[PDB]
Amino acid sequence: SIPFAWLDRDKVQRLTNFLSNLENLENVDLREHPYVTNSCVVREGEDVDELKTLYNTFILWLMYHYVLSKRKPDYNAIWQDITKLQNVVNEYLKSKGLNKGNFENMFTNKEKFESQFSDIHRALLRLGNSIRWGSNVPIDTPYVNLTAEDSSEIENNLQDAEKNMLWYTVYNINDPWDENGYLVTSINKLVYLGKLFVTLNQSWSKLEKVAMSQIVTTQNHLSGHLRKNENFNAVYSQRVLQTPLTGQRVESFLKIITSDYEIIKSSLE
Amino acid sequence: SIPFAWLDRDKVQRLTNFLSNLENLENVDLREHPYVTNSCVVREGEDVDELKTLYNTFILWLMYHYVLSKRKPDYNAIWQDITKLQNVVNEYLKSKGLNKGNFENMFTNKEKFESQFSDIHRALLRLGNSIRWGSNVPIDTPYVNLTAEDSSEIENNLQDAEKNMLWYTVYNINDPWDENGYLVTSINKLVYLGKLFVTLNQSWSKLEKVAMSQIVTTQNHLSGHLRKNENFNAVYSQRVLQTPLTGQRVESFLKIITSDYEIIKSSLE
Amino acid sequence: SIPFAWLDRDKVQRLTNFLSNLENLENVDLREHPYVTNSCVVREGEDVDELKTLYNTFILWLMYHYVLSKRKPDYNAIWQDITKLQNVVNEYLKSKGLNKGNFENMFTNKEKFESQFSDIHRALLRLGNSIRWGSNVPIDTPYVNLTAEDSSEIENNLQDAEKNMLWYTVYNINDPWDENGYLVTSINKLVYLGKLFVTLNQSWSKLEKVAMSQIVTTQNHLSGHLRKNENFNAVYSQRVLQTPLTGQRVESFLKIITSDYEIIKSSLE
Amino acid sequence: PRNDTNAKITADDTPLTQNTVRVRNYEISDVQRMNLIDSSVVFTDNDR
Amino acid sequence: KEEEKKKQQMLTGVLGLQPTMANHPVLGVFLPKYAKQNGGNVDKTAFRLDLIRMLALHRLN
Repeated sequence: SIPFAWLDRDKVQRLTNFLSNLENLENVDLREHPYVTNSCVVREGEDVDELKTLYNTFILWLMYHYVLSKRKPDYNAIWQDITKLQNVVNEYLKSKGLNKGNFENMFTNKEKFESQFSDIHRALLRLGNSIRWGSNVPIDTPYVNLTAEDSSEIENNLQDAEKNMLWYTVYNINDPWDENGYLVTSINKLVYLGKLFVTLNQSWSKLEKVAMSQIVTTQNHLSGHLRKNENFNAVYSQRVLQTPLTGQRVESFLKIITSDYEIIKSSLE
Repeated sequence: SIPFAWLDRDKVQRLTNFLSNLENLENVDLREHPYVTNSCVVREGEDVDELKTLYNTFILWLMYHYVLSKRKPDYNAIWQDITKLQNVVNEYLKSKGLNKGNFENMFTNKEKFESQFSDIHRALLRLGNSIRWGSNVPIDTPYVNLTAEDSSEIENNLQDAEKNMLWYTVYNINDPWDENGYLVTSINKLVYLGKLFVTLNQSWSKLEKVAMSQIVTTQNHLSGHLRKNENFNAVYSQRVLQTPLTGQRVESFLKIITSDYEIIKSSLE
Repeated sequence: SIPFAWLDRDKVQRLTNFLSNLENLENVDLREHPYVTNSCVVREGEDVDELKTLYNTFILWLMYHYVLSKRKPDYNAIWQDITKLQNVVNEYLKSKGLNKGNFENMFTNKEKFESQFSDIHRALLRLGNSIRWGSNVPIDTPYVNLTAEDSSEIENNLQDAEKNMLWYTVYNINDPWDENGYLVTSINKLVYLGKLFVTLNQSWSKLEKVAMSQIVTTQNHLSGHLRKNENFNAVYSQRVLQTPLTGQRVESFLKIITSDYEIIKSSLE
Repeated sequence: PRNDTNAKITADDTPLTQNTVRVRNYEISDVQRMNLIDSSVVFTDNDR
Repeated sequence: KEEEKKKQQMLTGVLGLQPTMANHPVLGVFLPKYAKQNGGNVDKTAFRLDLIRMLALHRLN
C-alpha cells in the first residue's frame, strides 16, 4: 500500500501529497521540484543514502511515471475539432474558390494523418492566405491571429499548457462582432488548436522519455551496487530489480514490487 | 522562522527588516547596500568566516531572490493602458484623418518585443508633431507634449522606477491649454508608458540575472570549500548543497534548506 | 517638504490627508466645507493669529489650486466619443438614405462649434427628433424617452458630476429595453455625453475662478500687513509674496515659495 | 508675441510655446536663468 | 566646521569679495543658498549677476 523506503511519516505524507496534487500545481517535473528529490533522502549519513536512496529515487520515478500514465488527459478530443475545422472549412474554401492550391489541399489531407509534428512546422502559408481575407492587399500579419489581447493570451495559454499538460484550458476564440470574416476566424481556430495539440503532445512525450530514462539509469545503479552480494535474498532482489521495464510494464512492475517489498527490504542490508 | 546560520539577534533583525522593507526602500539592489553584506558576517574573525560566510551569503542571496520573485508586481496592468490608448486612438485617428492605417504599433503585437520601441517612439514623435503642427519638420524633442516644466519630473519618475521597480507610480497630464486634445493620451502617455514598461522589464531581468549569477558563484565556492571533509553528514550536506538551482527550483530549495537547517548547523565544522 | 505655516503635527497630517484624498470625497468645494479653513489656525487669540494664518490660508488655497490642476482628468476623452457618435451615426442617418431633413441644416448644426459649444437648442432639436421617433409629442423629458426608471438616476449622475468633477462615471444606457434601437440609443448617448461635457467644464471653470479669486484676494491683505516694515528680509518677503500669479504659473510659484519658505518662516515678525 | 499656438516659434529644434518657456521671475533671481542667458532658452514675463 | 569652506570658496569665486562684504546682509542671507549650488556645472557668471540684481533690489531708497 504505497510502502517506500526508510523515510519518516512526514516525508511519506509529503510524497503522497505531491503525487496526489500533482495536477494542481504548475510545471509538473522533478527537475522543477528538488523538494521531492531531497525529501526523498534518508537520515543517518550517506551510506544509508548510497544503499537506499537510490532505491527510493527508483520508487519515486516509478510512481511518478505511474501517476502520469494514469492522469494524462486525452488530447484527441481537441484533435477532433482540428479534424472538423480542416475537413469542413479549408477543403471547401480552397477547392471551391482560388482552386489552384488543390495540391496543398491534398497536403493538408496528408497532414490529417497522425504526422502533425512535421506538419505544424511551415503551416504559416495557410495563415498567409488568410492574411488576404482579414485585410485586403496581403502584406503581413503576426504569427498568430490579428487581435493583440487574443494573441498575447494565446501565447500565455500555450505557455500554461506547456507547463501543465495535465490541466489545460480551451481559449474560446469566438466573438460577437467581427471585422474579420467567419471563415478566417475558423482559420484562427484551427491554428490555435493545432498549436495547442502539438504543444501538449510534445511536452508529454518529453516528460515520458525523461521518466523512462531516469528509471533505466536507477536500474543500472541498483544492479551494479547489489551485484556484490551472494545471498539468496540478494540474488532474488537482483532479479526483481533486474527485470526490464517498458511503460506498459511499469504498472504491473509497481504491483509486483508491492508484493516483493517485504523481502527486498530485508535483502537490503 | 527565516533560519540564519550564526548571527546576532541584531543582525537577524537587520536582515529581516531588509527583506521586509525591500519594496519600500529605494535602490533595490543587493550590491548597493554594503551594510547588509557587512551585517551578514559571522563572529570570531576570518577562521570562522572563511567557512561560514559562504553559507550565510548562500542563504541570503537565495532569500533575496525569493522575495524578489514573490514580490514581483504584474506588468500587464500597465500594458493594458498601452493597448487601450494604442488600439482605441492611434488606429482610429489614422483611419479618420486618412493616414492609410499605418499599423506600426501592431508590428510588436505583444509585450514580447522589447526592441523596436525606440523606432515606434520616433514614429510617434513624427506623428505627434504632425498633429500639433502642419509643418512636420521632424524635431528633436523627447516628448510630443512640448512640456519642459514636467519633463524633469518624468525623468525623475523613470529614475525612481529604475531604483525601485517593485514599487512604482504612474504620472499623468495637465489640461489648461492642451497641445493635443485627446490625442495627447495615445502619443504622449503612450511614449511615457512604453518607456516605463520597458524600463521595468529590463531592470527586473537585470536584477534576477545578477541574483542567479551570485547564487551559482556561491554554489561553486561553497562546494569547493566543503569538498574536503569525508564525514557522513558532511558529504550529506555536500549532496544537499551541490544541487543545481533554477529560478523555478529556488522556492522548493528554500523549503529544503529550511528543513535542513537543524542538522546542518551541527554538521558544519 | 509639503510647506505650511506655524502649525502642529496633527493639522499638517490632516491637511496632507485631505489634499491627498481630495478625489474620494464628494462635493469638493472648499468654500462649501468649512472644516479646513477655520481649523488651519494657530489659535493664540487673534493677535498672533492674524498675519500668520493669512499666510497659512494663502498656502492652503494655492496648494488646493495646484492639486486641482494636477488631478484634473481629461474631458476630451468624453468629447471624442461625442464626436464619434455625432459624426458616425447621426449624420449617416439624417443625410444618407433616409434623409429626413436638409443636408446643410443637420450637418452644420452638428458641425458648428466643435470647440466651446454650450448650446441647448441643438440638443432640443435632437430631442424633438427623438421624441418624434418616440411615443408621445411633448418634450417633458429632455434626455431618455419612453422611460423614467433612469431619469432620477441620470440626474443623480449629473449632480455627482457637479459635486466631484475630478471623478466621473458614464451611465451607459441599458441594451435590452429601448424606445427604438441603434438610432435613439445613439441620440440618447449623444445628449447625455454633451450634458456631461458641459457640466464638467462649467464646474471646473467655477472652481478655477474661485481659487484664483481667493488667492488674489489674500495677496492684497498679505501685502498690506507686510508693507510697513523696512528690514531686507521683510521687503524680500514682500516682493516674493507680491509676485503675480496665474493658474498656469502657480506650480512654478509653489516651487519658488518652498525655496523661499526656507527663509520667510524666519522673516515673519 | 500673442497667440503663438498658430505658428511655430523656434530658437533650437524645440518650439517655444507657453509650456517650453520658463517664466521670468524678477524677484527671486534664479541662477538657472543666469546660466541660460548664455544658453539658447527663451524666457517670458507671463504678461502676454 | 564642516560647512564653512564651501561658503568661503564660493565667496572668493563670485568676485573675490572681502570678508567685510561677506558680513553684509544681502551676502549673509544668500551665501548659504549659493552653498547649495555651484557644486553643479551651472556657472560662475550667473552668481555674479544674481548678486548684482539682488544687491540692487536691496538698495531701493
